[PDB]
Amino acid sequence: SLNITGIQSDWKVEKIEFAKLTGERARSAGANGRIGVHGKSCTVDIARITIDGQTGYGSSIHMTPEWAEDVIGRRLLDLFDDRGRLREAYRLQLEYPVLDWLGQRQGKPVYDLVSGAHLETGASLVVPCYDTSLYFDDLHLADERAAVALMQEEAMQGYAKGQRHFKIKVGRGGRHMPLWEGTKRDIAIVRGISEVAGPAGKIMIDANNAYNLNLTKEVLAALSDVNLYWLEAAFHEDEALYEDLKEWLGQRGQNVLIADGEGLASPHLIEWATRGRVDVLQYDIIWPGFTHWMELGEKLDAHGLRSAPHCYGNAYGIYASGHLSAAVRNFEFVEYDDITIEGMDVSGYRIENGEIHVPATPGFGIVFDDELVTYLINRSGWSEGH
Ligand SMILES: [Mg+2]
Ligand SMILES: [Mg+2]
Repeated sequence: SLNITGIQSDWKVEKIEFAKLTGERARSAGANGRIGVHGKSCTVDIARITIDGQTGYGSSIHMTPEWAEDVIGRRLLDLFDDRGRLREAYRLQLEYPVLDWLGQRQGKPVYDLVSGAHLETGASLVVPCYDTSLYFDDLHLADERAAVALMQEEAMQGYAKGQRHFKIKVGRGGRHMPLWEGTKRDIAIVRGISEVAGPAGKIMIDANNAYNLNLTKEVLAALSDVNLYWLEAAFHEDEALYEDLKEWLGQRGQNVLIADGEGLASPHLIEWATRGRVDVLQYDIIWPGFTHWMELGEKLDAHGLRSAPHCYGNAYGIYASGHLSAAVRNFEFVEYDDITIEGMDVSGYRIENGEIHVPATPGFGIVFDDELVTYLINRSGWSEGH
């Protein structure tokens, strides 16, 4: 659904440059259900592409100097297929710098270039978001009251910044705490954060597969008074288990969506979703990526299914995810982590009242510090072309 009618055939890839940018998230992220402390440090691998004397920037992965050497000289148009879709071989390495480039050259935000029927030209793009940063930051505290207070204060930091919806890590009893104790702590923490967000705040819980079906049912029942919007990764996806869970929720009149799709997903997950076992699909916004998601999102829309791309671990993906919502009707939320990357100015985006306002400026609306990136390319990155 990309508009590529205005791409001249004389337009060629002149130069490809690469650098890793670094920074930090606002608050160090602790453990989750399956692994240890995530930390405070953040990076974003970036490529700067030069086509017809103009540059575009974006996320770039799986690219080597040798790989990029072979792309120099090519016509932009030959990277696309007739259908208007960037070819598979170029997506992970180049889709973002290319889309940004196209927006810069055409003077349009990417969302305008990939817009679908549900967003009419000229209207501001405002997308729902949630605060994804509520990890197991309480583990060093033995006292439940203190643990709840600490997690409430973390949610409040988000609320103070304009967040209204919160995704809370649960599954403490899977690995990090004794089973029963950790499960009681999960419940106390979720109720606690519920009180910060208030009755209109959507609460998501993510167990990172630390539960089984019966632990999940115990937790859902305990939280029947919380405004639980969705349950994510209760346990590794399994059609029989989710069918059972959906029937149990149905009998209770408990309206909680099932979300899944991150990491090494079941190859049949979308099929299970079309049969009604899973409601929200969560493939990563970087890999498989944006071009993949535009196609997938249309398919899911047709099936009446929901999209919520995963973004954790790459600040750039937050902003990409925002633009993707213009192409996907049943887009749910931007997964938001508060991160400062040196040289990557995202002040064009704003969080207000549980939504992220996407700027109407060209490409992805992110302003990279050209001189800093030039320095980093020299210092530790690389360059192909001239
Ligand atoms: Mg998750
Ligand atoms: Mg899963």
